[PDB]
Amino acid sequence: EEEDAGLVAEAEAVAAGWMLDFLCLSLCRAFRDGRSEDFRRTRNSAEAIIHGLSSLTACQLRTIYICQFLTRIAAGKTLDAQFENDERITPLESALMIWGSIEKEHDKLHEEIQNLIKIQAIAVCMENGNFKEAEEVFERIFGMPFKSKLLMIISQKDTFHSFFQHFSYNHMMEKIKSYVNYVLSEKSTFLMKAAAKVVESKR
Amino acid sequence: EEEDAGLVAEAEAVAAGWMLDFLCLSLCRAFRDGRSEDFRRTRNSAEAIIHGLSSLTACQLRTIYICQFLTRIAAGKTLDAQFENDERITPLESALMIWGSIEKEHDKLHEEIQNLIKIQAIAVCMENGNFKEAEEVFERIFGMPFKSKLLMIISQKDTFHSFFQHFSYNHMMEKIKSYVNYVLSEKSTFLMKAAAKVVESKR
Ligand SMILES: O=C1CC(I)=CC=N1
Ligand SMILES: O=C1CC(I)=CC=N1
Repeated sequence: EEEDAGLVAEAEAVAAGWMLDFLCLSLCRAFRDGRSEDFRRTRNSAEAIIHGLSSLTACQLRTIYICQFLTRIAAGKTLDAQFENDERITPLESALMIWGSIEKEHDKLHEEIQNLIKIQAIAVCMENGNFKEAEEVFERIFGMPFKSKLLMIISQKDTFHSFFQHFSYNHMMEKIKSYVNYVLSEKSTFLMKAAAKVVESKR
Repeated sequence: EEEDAGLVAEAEAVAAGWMLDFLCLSLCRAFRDGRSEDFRRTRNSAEAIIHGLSSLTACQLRTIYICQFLTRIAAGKTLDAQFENDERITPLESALMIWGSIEKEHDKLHEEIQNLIKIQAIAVCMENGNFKEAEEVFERIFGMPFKSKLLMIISQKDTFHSFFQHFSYNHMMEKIKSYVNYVLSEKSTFLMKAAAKVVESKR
């Protein structure tokens, strides 16, 4: 009699884990394709779904970290976004902490993305005339060896500087898109594959 | 090449329709069992999922109406909730408009629920000392024949009145729970049934 409710709660948990995996994947494809409004709406759906879940596997937790990293990278130019209890931590600094803490291989693409997020954390502060904030951000990032170049640019206050062109926001975005592309190849969820069978069935 | 994106968007739409049906059903069971926080969290999930959808069948739309009716009934004692553009419309009046407009059979249980929502729309106004609001609500509902009894109670200002005991809030709630019980028997969604196979598989 009482085990009937336990049965239902258990099925709701399996189904919610599947919805989480579907939404995490769909958030990755939206970011990769640059569908900004879709990324926003799928983030809202993943957030509500997470509040409905009580248990999580290490793979679901890792996925949640990757999606949090993507949400923060998307808000990297929005210096008004606060993702942590410490209000001084800019959105690109918050993406960088997740990136350097995810259980993933530290390959050359990983290092490249990290160094690009670092330069851009300082660059968006200089881009909005917040020269003192760029210095504060730089202190929390240095506490890579190219810090001598960054510190020299913060003091000079040169906004449209040549260094920020080579290591551009677009370059950081493109290197991150390559990573998202790679993980998706890896990922094939129960939900995506079943719905894709219904689509091929109607062809 | 371009049809590959169309394929993905189509599968995301099928998968989102399945998530909607799962969440609508789970909202119904939470209401029926009186799991209030679960109802709140599942409502938030269904809302976000709906904002991600662009097409809907008449069956999905009807389900959305039933769930909106349940959300408003849950807030029937919350006279501070505004569900429509007209701010004067109390939550129980908003549930009553959906109830009398859903494409469903108008059986004796339907009529009973409607008449119980009507009495309670006036009763929660008298319960909070808003005697003029009960009169205003009564004007928009009458503009059953028992209106002579209701109007006589509004004028007298008798809060803990005998009429409201027979046609109690608990009675309205219980008659609505019977209805929710009945529709669930009807109810088998793709998501609930697949997750329930995984649960039986682990037994
Ligand atoms: O809390 C979260 C979860 C996910 I998935 C994305 C963003 N924030
Ligand atoms: O807009 C909505 C949808 C649903 I399902 C429940 C409540 N509000």
